[PDB]
Amino acid sequence: DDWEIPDGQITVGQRIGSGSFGTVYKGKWHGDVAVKMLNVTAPTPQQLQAFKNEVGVLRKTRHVNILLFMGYSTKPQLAIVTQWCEGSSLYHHLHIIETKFEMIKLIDIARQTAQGMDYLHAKSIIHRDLKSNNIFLHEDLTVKIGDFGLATVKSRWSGSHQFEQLSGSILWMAPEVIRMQDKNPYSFQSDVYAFGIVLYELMTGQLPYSNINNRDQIIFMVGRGYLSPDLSKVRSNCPKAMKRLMAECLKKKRDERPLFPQILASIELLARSLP
Amino acid sequence: LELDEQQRKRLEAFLTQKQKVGELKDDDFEKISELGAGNGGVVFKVSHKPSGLVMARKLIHLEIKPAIRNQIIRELQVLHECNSPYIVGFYGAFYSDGEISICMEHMDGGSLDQVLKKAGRIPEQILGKVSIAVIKGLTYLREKHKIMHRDVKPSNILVNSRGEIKLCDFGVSGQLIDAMANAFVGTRSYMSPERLQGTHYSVQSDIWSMGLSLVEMAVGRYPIPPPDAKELELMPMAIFELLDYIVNEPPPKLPSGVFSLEFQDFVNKCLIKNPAERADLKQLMVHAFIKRSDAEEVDFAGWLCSTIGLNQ
Ligand SMILES: CNS(=O)(=O)Nc1nccc(Cc2c(C)c3ccc(Oc4ncccc4F)cc3oc2=O)c1F
Ligand SMILES: Nc1ncnc2c1ncn2[C@@H]1O[C@H](COP(=O)(O)OP(=O)(O)NP(=O)(O)O)[C@@H](O)[C@H]1O
Ligand SMILES: Nc1ncnc2c1ncn2[C@@H]1O[C@H](COP(=O)(O)OP(=O)(O)NP(=O)(O)O)[C@@H](O)[C@H]1O
Ligand SMILES: [Mg+2]
Ligand SMILES: [Mg+2]
Repeated sequence: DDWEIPDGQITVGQRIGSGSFGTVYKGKWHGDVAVKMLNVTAPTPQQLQAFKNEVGVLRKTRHVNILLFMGYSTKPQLAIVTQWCEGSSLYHHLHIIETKFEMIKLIDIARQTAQGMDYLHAKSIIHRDLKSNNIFLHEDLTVKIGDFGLATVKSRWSGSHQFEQLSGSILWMAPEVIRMQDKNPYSFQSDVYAFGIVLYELMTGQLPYSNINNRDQIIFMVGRGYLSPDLSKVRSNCPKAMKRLMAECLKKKRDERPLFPQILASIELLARSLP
Repeated sequence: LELDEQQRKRLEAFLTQKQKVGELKDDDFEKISELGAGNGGVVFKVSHKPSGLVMARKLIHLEIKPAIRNQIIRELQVLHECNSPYIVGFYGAFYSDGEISICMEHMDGGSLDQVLKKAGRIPEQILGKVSIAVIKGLTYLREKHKIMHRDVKPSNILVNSRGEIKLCDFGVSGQLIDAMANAFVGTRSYMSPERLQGTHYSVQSDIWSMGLSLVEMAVGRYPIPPPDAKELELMPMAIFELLDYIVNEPPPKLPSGVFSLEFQDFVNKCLIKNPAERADLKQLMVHAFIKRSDAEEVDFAGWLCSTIGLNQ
């Protein structure tokens, strides 16, 4: 079928690891690829068709800050094929390797991430799972965003109506996403909140809620509005405008967060005025 | 400690088994079978070829600073000092190929989560012995190590054919707790309402977690929210709404008439939403239900072997 990949054309290789909605292996498909074996093995007919439509939308996307989405297989089981990315993720750099980036480079990473998100939003694509795990530094220079979209396979169905559930990490989830009370919680603004958490990572070197060691406490308090990232952890060399943009993207109320054209303009603006 | 002759014999035997175990290596382990998996780890039945011993090997993959991982491995070694008939035996902990390995006594009965699924519901008379063992293990942890379990639930109460009921996966390592909390998302929760909101009131938090579990194991169903009307006659909510219900709505309780009154009062004393009004270990250890269950002669081992399909 359209942008479907047949059974035995992919060399599935070494196991890389598991995340919120699949298990990643290194593979071959006219070159190196990432093969994500999805956690939805048997999908309903309506779900599989919606997944095909989503793959059609994702296959049209091309941007220097966006990992290429290459296709899907259906046998041996349902999977995703994407651009393989040499080099570590932003999470590996900030929170494992502890790479010492200079503020110029941190701002450049923020700017490129905002570029990619701006493109994704202009094409009307909600990322849903933005985080430093899904931001890669290719050749250490280019920023590449991955694991965007794919709503139809991030949840599991019973007919045509789809269930809706939280997955993976809670740190990047906006309060409305935590709560699930609003009709459609995922929006451009949820991605904006996740981007604000990414900015927090870049400007503090830390994950938010570092003092809190209870997952469910974070879920409850963040969803209720009782808890927000402690912006006083921001480093001294962080530009004031970046701190204020971070706080703007992190607003408890969805409607108050800016969209990504404005965010990108702010980041570029402030990238000029610099030591 | 306060052990009878059988318990003291079994612990002395365990330590002498541990003597055959030296430096733990990835190469010295032969994988036998899978035991289960959860939010963070996967557990295997393995053979330690040097000593011939059979163990349960938990593997946790944490993407964390090497310093944090080393501190976790260091803090985990305190488990060598945590010897009790109500605590799962610990053989060793090490790091290899990007994953932390915790090696434990294999409990052939599994967790009370598995046993619950194989049983439908667990009888009150069994849950009494379970309550005794859990209270006594929490007490050992608090009185010998000043440790509160921090994760009481059916999955972390282990059982075996020899009758024993032991606690597992308790918070001996703060760095490990902190690392686990920055990741995967559950679908239910056994957290006390005060812990969901801030400071935890010593072991009282654990005690609530026990009571909730005792309700789940008694009716065969996680009791948040309680059965509306139709579900109860047979004798999915999103995580945030569950936490909201635990904090803001009344606590769950057993259905009346089908369970004895002492046990109802026991779980209700364990599920008081105010942590200070909530009963502590001192008070629960002498509660009516516990005196009665301590008296009663129950063959837990035979019940378990029948429930899972084993022999003696
Ligand atoms: C949602 N918030 S929470 O605070 O409830 N989470 C947490 N709760 C409780 C604990 C922890 C961390 C922890 C873990 C996961 C752990 C697992 C196994 C282990 O092996 C043995 N266990 C018992 C007996 C013998 C053993 F060898 C020791 C462990 O020690 C640990 O410290 C948590 F993250
Ligand atoms: N395109 C890729 N190239 C190389 N490694 C990748 C790629 N995509 C994912 N990985 C790695 O594969 C592992 C698992 O990724 P994944 O299952 O996507 O979980 P995650 O990225 O941490 N969270 P999520 O993407 O929301 O599920 C991690 O070590 C990633 O860095
Ligand atoms: N020592 C052991 N002997 C036998 N089975 C074990 C042992 N330790 C763990 N298990 C099994 O391993 C399964 C998964 O382990 P675990 O990683 O603790 O997940 P969990 O405790 O069940 N739920 P969670 O705490 O949310 O990850 C449990 O359900 C047990 O049945
Ligand atoms: Mg990913
Ligand atoms: Mg467990």
